[PDB]
Amino acid sequence: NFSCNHTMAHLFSKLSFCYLCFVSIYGLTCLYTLYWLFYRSLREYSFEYV
Amino acid sequence: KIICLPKRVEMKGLKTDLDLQQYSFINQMCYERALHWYAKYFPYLVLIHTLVFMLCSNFWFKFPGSS
Amino acid sequence: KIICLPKRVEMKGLKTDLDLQQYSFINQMCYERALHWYAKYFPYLVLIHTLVFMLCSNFWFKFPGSS
Repeated sequence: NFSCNHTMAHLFSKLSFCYLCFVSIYGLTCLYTLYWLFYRSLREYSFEYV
Repeated sequence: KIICLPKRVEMKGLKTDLDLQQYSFINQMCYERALHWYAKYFPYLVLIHTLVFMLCSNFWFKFPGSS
Repeated sequence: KIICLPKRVEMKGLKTDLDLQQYSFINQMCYERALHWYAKYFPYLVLIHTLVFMLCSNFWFKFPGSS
């Protein structure tokens, strides 16, 4: 039986938490683009202003 | 680095009468055994995911046919 | 680096009959436990705050729409 510990763990955990946040924002970004990809039907564009 | 000690045993000293070589052996053994695989691979895991994201972002222009 | 010793005990030497491995283990343990989290994160804390200040200063010109 052995009790052991490695140094980075707590720090890593904290780091990992923050890292997850970044990924979350990343995903949110894609969603908006995806909605912008799937709400405007960018296949046909009419100027109607020029 | 993993530091390991035996678990089960006025408070005096608690020498384990074990040499440095045994300590290093135990550190390696328990590091391979007890430590979680993801806990050890997290840096490489994140690096690989970021590299794949960068590659799939840049392949839009790196593909000559549409480039 | 944290140096740790047991607290409670002609003055002679006070050998603790503990090996180097135990000393390193105790240093790691008390460093994780006793040392204040902000005391340890202060360099990264200052780095992050300065980076955020720089980013919010530079985004004025880094946003192409107004750039």
